[PDB]
Amino acid sequence: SMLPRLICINDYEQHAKSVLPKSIYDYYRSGANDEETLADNIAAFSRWKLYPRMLRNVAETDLSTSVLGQRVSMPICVGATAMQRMAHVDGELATVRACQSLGTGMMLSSWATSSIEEVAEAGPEALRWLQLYIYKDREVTKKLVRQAEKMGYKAIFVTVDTPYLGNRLDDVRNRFLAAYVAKAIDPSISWEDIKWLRRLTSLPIVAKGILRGDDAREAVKHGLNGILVSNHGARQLDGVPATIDVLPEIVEAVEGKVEVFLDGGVRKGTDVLKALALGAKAVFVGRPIVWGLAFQGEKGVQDVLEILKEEFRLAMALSGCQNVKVIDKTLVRKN
Ligand SMILES: NS(=O)(=O)c1ccc(Cc2c(-c3ccc(F)c(-c4ccc(Oc5[nH]nnc5C(=O)O)cc4)c3)nn(-c3nc(C(=O)O)cs3)c2CC2CC2)cc1F
Ligand SMILES: Cc1cc2nc3c(=O)[nH]c(=O)nc-3n(C[C@H](O)[C@H](O)[C@H](O)COP(=O)(O)O)c2cc1C
Repeated sequence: SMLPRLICINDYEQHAKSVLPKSIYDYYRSGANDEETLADNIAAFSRWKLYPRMLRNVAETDLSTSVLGQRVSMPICVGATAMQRMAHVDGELATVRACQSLGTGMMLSSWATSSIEEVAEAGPEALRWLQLYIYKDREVTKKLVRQAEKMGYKAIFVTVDTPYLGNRLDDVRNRFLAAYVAKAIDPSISWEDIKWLRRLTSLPIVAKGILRGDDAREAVKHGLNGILVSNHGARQLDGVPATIDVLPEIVEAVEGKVEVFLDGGVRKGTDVLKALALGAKAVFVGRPIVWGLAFQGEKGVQDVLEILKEEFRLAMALSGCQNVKVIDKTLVRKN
């Protein structure tokens, strides 16, 4: 009952725009270039129509599932978002605490405003994963992985779509990064560097930012454990498809050999249901978490995750799904 009265994820965004400095809100909101993919990440979900089954018995809903062999309370997890401390003083420590309370997983940015150890201490019982860039400096890359293994993180999400930073026009206009990303991130990396990381760690490895069937198959062939279908929140290459539109081609391409996840434009419970109906194991949210932080730190993130949880529960119930095992491709049809 905290004010203003926010009852959906778009209310959290509207609140954030009213309290964040322009250049911070713009950094978090922006897509790349004309933001074609940004609009489509959202619009594409509306074109997938639901076909609810009546009279299935939805008295008891169970949202529980597993990610990479680890139980979660719901198929709705926190994605890596850099610079959470610009949204709230507690930053990633607030986030992990909310994930611990919800029983869901947090993917930590490889350049978070909090250390791998600090986040493990704030959230010792939270399911925690590390998002990894392969830096030009492979010694710091290796150290992050070792620190993740040591601090009880359960997987590496290696981001492969950012050899350079996307062109976000508001960040250029605000004089808000591309030059710094280009100093640290290695744009030379290939499947050879994936072989290296696959040998470096026995943690589960997900390739984050695949949009092609052939690349997904290359990821399976290299012993990777998951695909995160991502266009990096439409902040990298503008004019790529919406993740919900390429998800089915990627699911088909991997023939059940690895878990397939989605991010990009998840705002509502029906977005989660549509993604699972098309074969995603779970979805990740980026921006909604930041809007949560901007509203009220830990409680704001908990609020956003609880809103998505309960929207998802209702969408499951109204569609005749008592649990995620019964969510099938006949629930959806593109229009
Ligand atoms: N609390 S803490 O001590 O752990 C802490 C961690 C991180 C930072 C910030 C940081 C930046 C750093 C700077 C300035 C920045 F502006 C950024 C940055 C912020 C947001 C970005 O946004 C995105 N990344 N991926 N996608 C996006 C997007 O916006 O879509 C990118 C870069 C990073 N680099 N950097 C690197 N150093 C090396 C190297 O060779 O030694 C390799 S990485 C680090 C340390 C990190 C360990 C590696 C400070 C600490 F205090
Ligand atoms: C503000 C912000 C910071 C981000 N930082 C990172 C990052 O550090 N590492 C990474 O792999 N992806 C990063 N991403 C991409 C997200 O992990 C994720 O793909 C995206 O937010 C999903 O789309 P959504 O914002 O529509 O939920 C970032 C995205 C945003 C919006």
